[PDB]
Amino acid sequence: LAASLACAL
Repeated sequence: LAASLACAL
């Protein structure tokens, strides 16, 4: 989940 947020942004 953490990585997904950073990736999306």
